Amino acid sequence: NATFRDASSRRLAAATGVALAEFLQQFNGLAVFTKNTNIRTGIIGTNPRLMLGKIRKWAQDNVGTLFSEFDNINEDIQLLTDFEVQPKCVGQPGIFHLNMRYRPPVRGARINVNMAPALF
Amino acid sequence: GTLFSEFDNINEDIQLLTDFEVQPKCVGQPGIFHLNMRYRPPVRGARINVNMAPALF
Amino acid sequence: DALSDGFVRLCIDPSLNFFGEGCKILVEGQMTDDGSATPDAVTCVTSELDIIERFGQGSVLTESLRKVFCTCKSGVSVYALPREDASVNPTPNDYATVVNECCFAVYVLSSDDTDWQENLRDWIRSAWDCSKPQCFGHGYVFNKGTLGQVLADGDNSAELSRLALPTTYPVLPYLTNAAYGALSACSTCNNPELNIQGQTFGLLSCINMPESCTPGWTFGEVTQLQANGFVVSIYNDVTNYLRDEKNRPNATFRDASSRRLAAATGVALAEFLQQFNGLAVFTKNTNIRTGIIGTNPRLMLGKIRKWAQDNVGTLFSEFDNINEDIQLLTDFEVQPKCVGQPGIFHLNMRYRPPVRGARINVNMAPALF
Amino acid sequence: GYVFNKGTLGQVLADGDNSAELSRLALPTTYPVLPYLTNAAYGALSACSTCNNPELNIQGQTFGLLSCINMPESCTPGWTFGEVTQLQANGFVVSGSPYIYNDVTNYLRDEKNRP
Amino acid sequence: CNKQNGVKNILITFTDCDTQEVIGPISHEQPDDTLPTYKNCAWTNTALTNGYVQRSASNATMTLPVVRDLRVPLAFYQGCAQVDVQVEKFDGTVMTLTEGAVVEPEESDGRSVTMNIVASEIDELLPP
Amino acid sequence: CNKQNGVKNILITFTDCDTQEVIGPISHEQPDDTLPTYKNCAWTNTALTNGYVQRSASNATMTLPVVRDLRVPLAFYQGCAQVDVQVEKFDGTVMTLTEGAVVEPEESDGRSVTMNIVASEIDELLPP
Amino acid sequence: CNKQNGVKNILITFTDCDTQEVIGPISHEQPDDTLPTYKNCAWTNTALTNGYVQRSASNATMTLPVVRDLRVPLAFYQGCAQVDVQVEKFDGTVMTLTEGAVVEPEESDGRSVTMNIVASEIDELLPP
Amino acid sequence: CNKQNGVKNILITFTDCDTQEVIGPISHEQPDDTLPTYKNCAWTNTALTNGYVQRSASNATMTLPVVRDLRVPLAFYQGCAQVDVQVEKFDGTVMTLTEGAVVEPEESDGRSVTMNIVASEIDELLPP
Amino acid sequence: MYFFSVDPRNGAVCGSCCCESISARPGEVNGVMVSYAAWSAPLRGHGLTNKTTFEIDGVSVTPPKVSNAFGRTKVGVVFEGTLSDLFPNPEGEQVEYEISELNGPSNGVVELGANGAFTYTPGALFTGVDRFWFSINGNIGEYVISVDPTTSELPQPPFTTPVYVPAARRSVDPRTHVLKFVLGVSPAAIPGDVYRLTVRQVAIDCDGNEFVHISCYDISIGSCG
Amino acid sequence: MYFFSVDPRNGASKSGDVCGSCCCESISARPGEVNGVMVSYAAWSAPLRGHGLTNKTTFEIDGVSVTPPKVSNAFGRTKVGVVFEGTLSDLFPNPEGEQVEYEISELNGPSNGVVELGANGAFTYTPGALFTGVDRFWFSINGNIGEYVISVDPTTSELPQPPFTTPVYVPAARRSVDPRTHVLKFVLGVSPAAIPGDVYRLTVRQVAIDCDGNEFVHISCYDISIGSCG
Repeated sequence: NATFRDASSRRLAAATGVALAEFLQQFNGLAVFTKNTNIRTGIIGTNPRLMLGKIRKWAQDNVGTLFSEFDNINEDIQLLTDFEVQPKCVGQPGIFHLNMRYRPPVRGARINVNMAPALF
Repeated sequence: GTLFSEFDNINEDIQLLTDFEVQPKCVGQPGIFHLNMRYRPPVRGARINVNMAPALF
Repeated sequence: DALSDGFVRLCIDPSLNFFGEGCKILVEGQMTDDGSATPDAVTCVTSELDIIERFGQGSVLTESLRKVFCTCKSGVSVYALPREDASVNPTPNDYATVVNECCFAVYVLSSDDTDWQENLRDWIRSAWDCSKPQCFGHGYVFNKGTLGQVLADGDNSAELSRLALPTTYPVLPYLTNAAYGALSACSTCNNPELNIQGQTFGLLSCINMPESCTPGWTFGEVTQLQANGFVVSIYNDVTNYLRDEKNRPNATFRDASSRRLAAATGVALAEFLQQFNGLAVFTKNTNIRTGIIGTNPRLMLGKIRKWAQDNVGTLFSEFDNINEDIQLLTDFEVQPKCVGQPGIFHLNMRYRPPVRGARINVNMAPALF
Repeated sequence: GYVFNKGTLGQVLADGDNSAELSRLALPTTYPVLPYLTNAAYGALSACSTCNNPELNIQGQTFGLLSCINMPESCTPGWTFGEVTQLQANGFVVSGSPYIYNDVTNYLRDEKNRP
Repeated sequence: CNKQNGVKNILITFTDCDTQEVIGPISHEQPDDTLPTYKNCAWTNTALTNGYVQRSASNATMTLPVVRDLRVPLAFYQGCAQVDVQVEKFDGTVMTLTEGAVVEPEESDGRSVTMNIVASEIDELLPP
Repeated sequence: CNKQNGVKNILITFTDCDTQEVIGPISHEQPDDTLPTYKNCAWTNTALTNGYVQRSASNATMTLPVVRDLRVPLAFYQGCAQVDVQVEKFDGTVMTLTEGAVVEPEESDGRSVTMNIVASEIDELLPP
Repeated sequence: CNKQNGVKNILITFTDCDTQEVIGPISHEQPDDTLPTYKNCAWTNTALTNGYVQRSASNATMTLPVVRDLRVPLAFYQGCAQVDVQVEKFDGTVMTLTEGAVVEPEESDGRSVTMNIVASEIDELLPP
Repeated sequence: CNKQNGVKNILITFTDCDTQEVIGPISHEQPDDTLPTYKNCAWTNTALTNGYVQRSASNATMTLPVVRDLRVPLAFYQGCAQVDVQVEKFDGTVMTLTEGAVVEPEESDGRSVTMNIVASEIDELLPP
Repeated sequence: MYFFSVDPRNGAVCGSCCCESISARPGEVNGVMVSYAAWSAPLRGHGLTNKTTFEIDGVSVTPPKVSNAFGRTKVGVVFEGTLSDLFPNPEGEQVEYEISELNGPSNGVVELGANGAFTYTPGALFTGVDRFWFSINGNIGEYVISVDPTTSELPQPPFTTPVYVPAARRSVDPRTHVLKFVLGVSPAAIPGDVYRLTVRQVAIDCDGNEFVHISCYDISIGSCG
Repeated sequence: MYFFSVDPRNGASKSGDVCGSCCCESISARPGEVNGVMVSYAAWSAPLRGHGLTNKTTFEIDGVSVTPPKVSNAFGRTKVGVVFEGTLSDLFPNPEGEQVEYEISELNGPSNGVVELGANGAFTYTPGALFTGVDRFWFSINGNIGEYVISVDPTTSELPQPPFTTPVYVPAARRSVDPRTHVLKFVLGVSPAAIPGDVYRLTVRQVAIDCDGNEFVHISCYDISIGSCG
C-alpha cells in the first residue's frame, strides 16, 4: 500500500484537498433544487446532477497537474445527496456526500539496462 | 421558487378561512377573510462533507 | 486554511470503501482450533487482517479463503462457516439453523465427502423450491478420482458445479475449487448473462500449476466429463444435469448462465408483481366501476404478457407461442366452484435461456489455382 | 434583532431561549474586544447588505467579514471546535477582521416538537 | 356469433415525470358511442413503383376519448404525465399500452378529453 | 354523480397595456350553449419514431366566448388590452388565468366575441 | 421519464473579460422547439485517398438558442464576455462547457439569441 | 418479404484508438424513414473529352444516420473512435465495413447523428 | 377491533416466518376476530367448536427492572406497606415513587407516604383480590393485595403477565365461522417488546371428527398508540 | 382444503407438462395440522360411462427426505385411577447435557388427564377419574419434539399397544367416494413431530368400475412438504 510512501504524494494530497475545497466553495448557500430538478427561468441554482457535472469537469481539467489520467470516471466521482445515504427520515435538506479517488501521477525510475558488449 | 419552496400539498397549506355566513344582512361590516399559509424557505447549500480516497495504479 | 469556515469537511483516508457489497459467497471447511472464533457460526469476515486466528491456521479453510480473498479484488461480501473437526472426514452437517434466511449467492465446500456435498445440495434445492421466500443460491464443489469413480460419484443436481480432477492433479483440489467460485461470483454478481469459460473470462489467476506435457484427462475423458457433467479445466462452465424428471434431454438447465438468468427473472418478476397489491380485483361481474382503482383477471394477464414482452431477448429469448407459454388461471376457473376463494391465482410461464454461441465446425479444404 | 451574549459555554449555552426574533452572537470569556463593537458591526453589515435583496446569507469570509474590528492577530481562539460544534446545534452566531459564519437565529423548537 | 362491439373497461395509470408520483390504475367511462381506435404494426409502408414498398420504422398509436375524472388534474390528460392505458372490449379482446405519452394535445372543455397516445408497442390478447 | 356540465361564473379584468389602467373584475354571460376550452400543459409533444417523443416548450391556451359588455370598448376584447380571466363550472371546478394576451383576433359583430387567450400557465382547483 | 428528447435546464454564467465581474449561474429558457446541438470530438477528419484520413486538431463546438434574460446586457451574448454553459436533457444527459467564447455573432432582435460557442473540450455524463 | 425495401439490422463496433478498448458489436435503430447510402467502387472517374475518362483512386464511402445509444458517449460518433459497421436490409443483402473513420463530423443534437464513414472497401453479400 | 382472515390451506403476509402482526399499547384491552370462513366452509360440516388453545411466547422481553409483591390482609383492617425494597436502584438515583390514578386500586384507596410508604384501606364489606400499578422512577410494577374474610385466609393468584388472553372470553360463531377473543396488555409491558401468540383451532365434520389449524400473531407493544 | 383434478390418461396431458412435471402434485403441510383432500376423477371416470368409483382405495406413505429425529419416543402403562410417574431424561441421547429444558407445549398436551412437569426430566401424569383408554402428550427436549403415550387400562390386564403415530399419516377410516360426482375425500394428519424441510410421498391407487362389475385401476402420487409456518 505504498499509496502514502512518497512524501510528495502526501504533500500534493494536501494540496489537491485544499484546492478541491476552494473549488467547492462556489456551491455555497446558492440554492439547490433536489425534488423537482426544474430550475425556473430567472432563478439561480443547481441540482445533484448539474453539480456532479461541474465536479467531473474540474477533475478532467486538473488532470496532468495534480491528478493522473483517471480510470472509469463514472466510478470515481459520486455525489450522493443527503437523504440517500442516511436513515430514511433523518437527512437534513441541503447536505451532500461527494467522494473521489486521486491516482497521483507517475514519474521516472527503475531503469534496468542490460548492456551487451558482444562482438562482431 | 424565489420567495419560498415548492408546496408539498398546495390544497392544504393555503386556506382562506372566512366568516361571511355569520355576518347577517342587518349590518354591513365586511372584511374578515383571514388567510393562513405555511412556510418553508428555499433550501440552500450547507455542509458538503467530502471523502477523498487516494490510491495508485 | 480555507477549510476553517465549516462548509467542506474532508477525510483523506486511503482505505475507504464505497461499493454496495452484495455478492455474498459462503465458504465451508474444517478448521484447526488455533482460530479464535466460535465454530458453527456464519462470520462475515473482513479482508486479511482478521485471519488465521479467526478460522484456523493451516487448515483447508485458511488456503481456501486465501485463494478466495485473492482472486476477486473487490465486489463480494465474503462469508465463512468454520465447521469443526472431530476415512475420518468429520462432515456431519444438517445445519439449516446456523445458516438460515440470510441468503448467500455462491457456495464453496472444501470437502470431497459425498455426504457433505449432498447435504449442501439438499439445502440449496430447498432454497430453490416453490416456497414464496426465495433467494436463489448456487454452490460449487470439487470431485477427484478416476474416470469411473468421477462418473459414479455424481448425481443429477443442477444446483452445484461439481469440479472433476484426475488423480495426478498437482495442486491440492479444494484450492482451485474456491478460486473458481470466487471468480464467478465477483464477475457475474451484477451481469448474470456472462458465462465463465474460454481463457479471458475464466482463467484462474491464483493457481500457478507446474507445466508439463501429459495434461490429465485425455480427449476421450474430456468428452466423457463434459457431456456427463463436470467442469473439467477452465472450460465448459455447465452444471451437471444430463437428465430431467423422466426424459433425459433438458438442454435448458445446462449452462450456469441459464441458471443465473433464471434467478434474475425470478427476482425481477417477484419485485414487479408487488404493484398488484391492494388494487382490488373484480372477478364476478368483470366490470370495474367508474372512479375506483381496480383490475380484472384478464387485465392482469394482459399486464403480465406486456411485461414478458419487454424483457424478451435480454432475459427470455423469443416466447414461441405467447398465447400458451404465459397462462394465468384464477382459483375459481380451474376448481369447480365449491372450494373457490377470491384472491388466489396461478401463473405459469416458460423459461427459455437466450441461445448462446457454441462450437463452429470448420472444414477448410485447400487446393491450387 | 441582533444582540450579543458573552461568557463561558455554560452561561452562553444556557443564556438563550427559543426566541426566534434575536440573533445572539456568542462571545468567549477571553474575547479580547468590547462586545458592543462587534455586535453593532454585525447588525450594521447585515442591515446594509439586505436592503435590496434579503436572500443573501451573510456568512463565511467573503460576505460577512466584519471590516472595522481590526482584532489583534493571535494564535488561539476562544470557543474551540468542540464547544463550537456544541452551540451550532444550539442556535448561535459564532465568530472566528474576524469573519462571521452560521448566521442563524436562536430558534430551535416550535411549540413542543423540537426538530 | 361475434358478440356486440363496444368497450367495457378503460383503465388509465398516470405518472408524473417531474415529481415521480403515480396515480391509478383508475377506471374511466366512455363519453359517447365512439370507440378507441388502434394501430399495432410499428412499421409504416410507402407505395413505390411496380409492387415494391419502402418499409420504415414508426410508432404504435392510439386514440381514446374519456370523461375526465374529477380527482385527476386536467393537465394530466393534455400531456403532462406518462400514461399506462388498458382497454377491454365485450368480445374479450384486451389491449395494453405501457409508458405511452400524449402527443399533440387538443383543446378540451373540462369533462371529455380525447387523448392521442403514442407508444412503442401495443399487445393484443385475442380472446380464446 | 357528476352534476351537469356547464359554466356558472365568468370574471374578466382588463388592463390597458399603454396607460396601465385597470377595469374589473367584471362578470359576463355565455352567448350560447357551448363552453370554453382549455389546454394546461405548457409542453406539447411531437410524434418521433419508434415510440420516442420530442418534448418542447409551448403556451397554455384558452378559448372563451362571451357577450360584449356595453361599458367596455370592443378594442379591449380584440387584443388591445391585457386580460385576466376566471371560469367556474357547476361541478365546483375553477380555472384562473393571469397576464393573458388575446392572440389572433377574429372579426366580431359587436355583441358576441370569441377570445383566444394565451397565458403562461392556467391553474385549477379541482372541486373538493 | 425515459424516451423524451428535449432540454430541461440551461445554466449560463457570464464573466466579463474587462472588469473580471461574474454573473450567474442564471437559468434560461428555449425560444422554440430547436434543441442545442453539440460536437465533442476535438479532432476533425479529412478524406484522403484509399481509406486513409488526415487527423488534425480542432475545437469543440456548441450551438445554443436561448431567450435573452432582461437583466443581462445583450452584449454578453454577442461575444463580449466569457461564458460557462451547462445543459441537461430529459433523459438524464448533462453537458458542461467552461470558459467558452462566442464566435461569429449573428444579428438579433433583442429577445432570442443564437450563440455559436467554441471551447477546448465538452464533457458528457451518460445517465446511469 | 422479398419486396419491401428498407434496413433491418444495424451493428456497430467502437474501438477508441488511444486506449485500444473495444465496445460492441451494439445494435442500433434508424431515426427516420431515410436509408443509408453507399459507394463501393474505390475508383472515381472523371470525364475527359471525346469519350475517354481519367480513373483515379478514392475511398469507399458510406452515409448512415442512427439514434445515439445512451451507453456510448457522443464523441465516439463524432469521430474520436474507429468504427466497424454492418447493415442488413430486408431483401437479404448485407454490407460490412471494417476499420472505418468518421470524416467531416456534423453537428448533432445528442439523439440522432449522421455518420460519414470512409473505408478502403465495402463488402456485399448479394442475397443468394 | 382487529379482524384477520385465515389462509384456506391450498398452498396458494409471510413477514418473517408466517405469523401476522398486531400492534398494542400498554394498558389497553382490545378485541380480535378471526374468520375461519375461508378454511372451514369448503369442509362442509358443523362449523367450528369451542376448543381453542392459546399460547404466549416472547421473542423480545426486556427483563423488568422493578419487581412485584403480594399481600394477605384481612377485611376492614387497614394495611401498611413499603415500596423501597422493590426497586434495586443499582446506580445512585432518586427513588421518586408515584401511583398512577389511571391504574389505582379497585375497592380501596392508597396513601403514598413520603418515602415509598403506602397505606391501603380496603373498602368496607369487601373480601377478595385487588391490584394497583406503581411507577418507581419511570419503571412500572404492580402490587397485589388479598383481603381475607376474617375466617382464615385467601389463595394466591398469579401475577398477571405483560400480554395475556382472558380465561373465558372466547366465542365461536358456527353460522359464520368467526372466532372472537380478547387481548389484554398489562401496564407493565415495556414498549418495544415483541411477543408471539399461537392459536390451534379445531373444526368438526358431520360425523364428529376433527380438523386442526395453527396460526400465529406477533404482538408489538408500542408506546403512543 | 386441497382439491386436485386427476389426469385423464387420454392423449394430451395437463398441468404444466409444458416442460414436463415434477410428476407429483404438491401438498404443503405444517406439523400438527389435520387437513382434508379431495380428488376429482371426473376427468378420467366420466368418459368411462359406468358406475363411477368404488370404496376400494389404498394408500402408501414413503419418505424421500426424513432427517431422522433426535429425541426418541417412549411408552408408558398404568392402571385406572392410579397416578403415573415418569422420566424424561433417558429419551435424549446427546453429546452434551448442556442446558436440557424439558418443556410440555400446551397446544399438544394431554387429552383426558393432566401433567405436572418436574424440575429435572420428571413428570407426574394424573389420568382423568373414571377413564380408560389411550392418552398421549408431546414433549420438547431442547427444541427436539417427541411424544409420550401413557395408555391406561381399566385395571383388567392391559391395552396391547398403540402404534406410535408416524410424522405423516392418513387416518384408517375417514375416506369416502361419491359415485354421483366422481370425488374421493380423505383426511391428511401430520404429527407435530415432523421436521421442517422433510419430504414424503403418498401414492393413491383408486379403482373405478364399469357397468358390469369389472375394474379400471388408476395410480397417482403427491409430494408432502413439511414446512413450519404454513
